[PDB]
Amino acid sequence: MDVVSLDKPFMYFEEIDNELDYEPESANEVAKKLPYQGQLKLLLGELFFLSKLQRHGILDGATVVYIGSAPGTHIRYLRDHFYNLGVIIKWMLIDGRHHDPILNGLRDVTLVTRFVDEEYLRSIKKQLHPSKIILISDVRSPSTADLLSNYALQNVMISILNPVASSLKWRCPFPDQWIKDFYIPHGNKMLQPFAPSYSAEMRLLSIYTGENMRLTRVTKSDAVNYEKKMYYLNKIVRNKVVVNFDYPNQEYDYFHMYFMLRTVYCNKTFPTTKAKVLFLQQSIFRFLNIP
Amino acid sequence: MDVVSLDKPFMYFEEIDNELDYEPESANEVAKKLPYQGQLKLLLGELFFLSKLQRHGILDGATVVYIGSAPGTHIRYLRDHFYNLGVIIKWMLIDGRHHDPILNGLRDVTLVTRFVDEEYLRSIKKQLHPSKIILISDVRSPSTADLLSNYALQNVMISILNPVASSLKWRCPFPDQWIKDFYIPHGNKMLQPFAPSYSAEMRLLSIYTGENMRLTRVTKSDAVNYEKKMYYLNKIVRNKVVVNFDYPNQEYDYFHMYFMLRTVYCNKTFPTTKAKVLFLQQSIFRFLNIP
Ligand SMILES: Nc1ncnc2c1ncn2[C@@H]1O[C@H](CSCC[C@H](N)C(=O)O)[C@@H](O)[C@H]1O
Ligand SMILES: Nc1ncnc2c1ncn2[C@@H]1O[C@H](CSCC[C@H](N)C(=O)O)[C@@H](O)[C@H]1O
Repeated sequence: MDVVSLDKPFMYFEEIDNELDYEPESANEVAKKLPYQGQLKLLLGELFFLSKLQRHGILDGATVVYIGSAPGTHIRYLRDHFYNLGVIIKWMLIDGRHHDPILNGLRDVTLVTRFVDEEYLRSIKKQLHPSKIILISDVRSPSTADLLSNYALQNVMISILNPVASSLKWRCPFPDQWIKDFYIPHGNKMLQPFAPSYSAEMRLLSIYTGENMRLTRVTKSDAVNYEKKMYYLNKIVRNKVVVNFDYPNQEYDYFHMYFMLRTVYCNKTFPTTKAKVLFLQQSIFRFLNIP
Repeated sequence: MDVVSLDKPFMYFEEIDNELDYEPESANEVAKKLPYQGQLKLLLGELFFLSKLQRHGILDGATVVYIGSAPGTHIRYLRDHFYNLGVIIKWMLIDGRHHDPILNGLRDVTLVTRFVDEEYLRSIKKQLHPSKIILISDVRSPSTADLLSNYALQNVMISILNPVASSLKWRCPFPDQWIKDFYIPHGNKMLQPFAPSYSAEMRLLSIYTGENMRLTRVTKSDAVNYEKKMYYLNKIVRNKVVVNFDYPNQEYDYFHMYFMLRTVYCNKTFPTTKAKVLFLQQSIFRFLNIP
């Protein structure tokens, strides 16, 4: 067995303290080991992001504009969690595909079947006015050309919507498929437990202060670094059994999930963080029908 | 006579401490009172900007890419000034129009007759590599649509060229002709002595640290402020005779010119700042054939 003792898991990209040469054969390896693993991946990251905003007092009264939301099964859980905590939020889910019917019939949630373009972004901005907007983007085109186009759309979402905070999908294109350097918004590069086995995708979390928008350039050399750090995390780290983690499941991803879930607020009072987490995880797995 | 005592002139937009309702009749007022006033306006601002970079140690060894440089008569003075100070700089002047023949025959200055597009920007970036670039932009299309397009080109100049510093033309569109909010790079809004009588144009000066690029949003309310502050400066301030300014010409623009020129480095040693400034001004006026 692949055992180890860890104090904490890597929460952000910057924390990854080692790298490995990406082995292209890894793309043939089993990408997922849990049913509905993708909805779980999204649910944990968005619960993490939103709980943070609540902590900063910027969630209540906001309209959450989620682009690339369909099917959105896991979003039903997110909505219920904050709704039951008393937080007042309007959800606007936009995708060209249809949403899971469990999302219908909620006065606080608007479903839109539209592929967004800059022009459409302008109209919903005028229509949302004057509510404070929190943007969550998970749009999908993929080629380096596809990626760049997605990142270009995400930056236009921020400039037109002018959100108070944002969570953006972020996967650096492969250095060997580099087209040109580009800019992404400045934010925390949140690592994702239950991401596919060899995925180099993270979520870019930003909170907007003042009327400024800080961007950061991404070069091919950055692309090489992303690839090696993420490869090391996926191949080595995520395959560890954290033996000093006293929890029903000790695999790295559960240890990592524990640290995100410990930041989530509940109405129920627990004697320990472990009890709250086991509770939230049990709850999340039951909702998603994950054994 | 319109007299006053001033400690210093307004050097930056932010310093303007008063406003006035813009009177559209001002557009019919004499815009210039000096021959070649526009070359003088540009020369002082660029001497100011470049001397700053020299002071920060980022001028020497840089390639200055000036887009919208033609005719560029005043640029001959700038080039000579730094060349004679021993600073090593390459100049690359690009415009679709032709440059003043006084700019030919200098091994350190390359003249290009081309209207720049993003694609062309990419090629010169690859060709300049690996020199450090200092961008100066004075491109001209004007409608609010024209302005926006110019500002859009200027931001693309920064992302492709990735300069260590930049001076960009900046005039906020009129609030009553607003089209949409947009972003300009963050920088100092340098005020311009000898700008046309009622011009609201300033120069945006930025120095790029790290791999970050900070932008700032400009809204219609900002547009109203720009208009009123600049109108107050033009109508009231620039029409003052600074009587406590012991200098051959006491008009505000000369008082303002004095503060920019006092920051310029010379080989010659002077007993006072006043002597250096009178010298630089005499020199500048003789070069431009201004009486
Ligand atoms: N321009 C656009 N506007 C809206 N959705 C878009 C888009 N282009 C792509 N997308 C959407 O991006 C999605 C990526 S998969 C997203 C899954 C979703 N985040 C979840 O909660 O289940 C697809 O459903 C796709 O239609
Ligand atoms: N795409 C582009 N590339 C190059 N120059 C451009 C441009 N579009 C406009 N311009 C130029 O912008 C200039 C504005 S007037 C500039 C005067 C100049 N700064 C001086 O030193 O004298 C014009 O000469 C015009 O041709």
